[PDB]
Amino acid sequence: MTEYKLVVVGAGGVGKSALTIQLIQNDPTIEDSYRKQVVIDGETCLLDILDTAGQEEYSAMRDQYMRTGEGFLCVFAINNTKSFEDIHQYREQIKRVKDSDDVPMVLVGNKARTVESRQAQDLARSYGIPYIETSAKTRQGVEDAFYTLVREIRQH
Amino acid sequence: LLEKCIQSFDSAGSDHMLNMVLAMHSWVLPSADLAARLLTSYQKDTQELRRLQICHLVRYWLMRHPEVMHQDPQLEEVIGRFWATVAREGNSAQRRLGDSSDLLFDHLETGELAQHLTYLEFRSFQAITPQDLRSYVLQGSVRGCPALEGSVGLSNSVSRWVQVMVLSRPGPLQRAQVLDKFIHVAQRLHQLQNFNTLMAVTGGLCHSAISRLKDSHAHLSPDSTKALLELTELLASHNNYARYRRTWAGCAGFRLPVLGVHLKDLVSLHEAQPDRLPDGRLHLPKLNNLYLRLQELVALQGQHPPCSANEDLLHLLTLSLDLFYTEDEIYELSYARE
Repeated sequence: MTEYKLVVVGAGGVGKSALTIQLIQNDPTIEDSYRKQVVIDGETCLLDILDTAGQEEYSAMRDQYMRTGEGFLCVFAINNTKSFEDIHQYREQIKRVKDSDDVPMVLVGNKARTVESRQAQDLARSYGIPYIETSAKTRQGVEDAFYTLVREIRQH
Repeated sequence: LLEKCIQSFDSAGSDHMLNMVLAMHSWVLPSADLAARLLTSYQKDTQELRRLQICHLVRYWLMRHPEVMHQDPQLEEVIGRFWATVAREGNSAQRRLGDSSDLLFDHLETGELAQHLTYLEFRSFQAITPQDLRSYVLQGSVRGCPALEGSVGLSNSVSRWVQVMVLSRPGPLQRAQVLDKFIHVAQRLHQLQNFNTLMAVTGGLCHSAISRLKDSHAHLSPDSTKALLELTELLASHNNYARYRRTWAGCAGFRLPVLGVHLKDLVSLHEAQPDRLPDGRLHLPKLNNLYLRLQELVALQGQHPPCSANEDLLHLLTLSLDLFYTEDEIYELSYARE
């Protein structure tokens, strides 16, 4: 089949681990629990997903998962303006490690709220990447986001 | 279940559950409410005996986690009310109150550099508090918790120091000699089973600002390139670091500087299963897995290194690490050299 290397980037406390879990299972220590065999657009594929929970702080690990990673979910929480402000430096670091202006990624809002969807879409259009919003708890608009990134990789 | 879980017994001094409850309750149920539960359950057929059991549990848990009162005026208030209440009864002969309220830089060699770095990494690691890990899992940022901040800054400064140490040399051959030396250092760190500093040094080697220097990797020895490939394969992201985990399982004795991936795992186990069930009661197995995964780290904090080192030389190396370079200047220099 085809194996896709997905990385979930974003600040802590946005629920990126909770969403990543909601995608797969219904034990993360083992290698199985961050791998999901699913069929997309006719053909089967393997999603090798990597959460960045504790790995953000270490610059070396940051570069390893950026160099190995094929697609990125730049996640933020709609009720946290600063979480939305960090995505810029996320994108710039990814650009330096990949040395390209066309990097496969998808901007994701998650979880009242202090960020309006218009702002996030303006940024996503500002650097030509799709934009989706999710609810990791109930609605789980998750498959749409991950599969959007998968299609972004396939069409690179 | 709160009344059902608190029912941990002490025969005037005597469990696993008890340890779990006292260490892990703060994750889900706030501690001030637990102390209020103890005070309220205090007042209860010939059961001054169990009132003494309660006093012994309070004394035990305050002595085991002496940190439950720095950040929590509410808990301090409720336990003060508790001891004042016991002192205000006067019976039970509980002296628990009166006993309670009281230019060249590295002429070193590979093994010595590895051992001094390991000694630093272990000393900074050992200062990490489990409540720092609690704050990391809950808050989402290390911030406001200095010990692990110093650990992560230590690793970041190791990587920065490796990069700037390679780039400080004119020519691809000089840099290639530096690369040979650091690959040997990484080999010795693998032999010593220090995987955290091994990650820092390897990523400093595998950093994008360094990996782009093709002439240097051309002069790099083929055996050195092979070892570097095997190490990057070891610390790689594939299968949530399955190769790293296979080794970590296959290590023994003093294998124990660990990686921040444990942090990751904690966060995973935090969001995988819910804190509390819809019944209103909370399910313990989550907290048990968390508690044993943390006690692993504490047990690692316990042991002693096999190798010794020169404290003043440690000071010199620490002073060598604290430079001030950003990814910006590092990339500018790497670009200036190719």
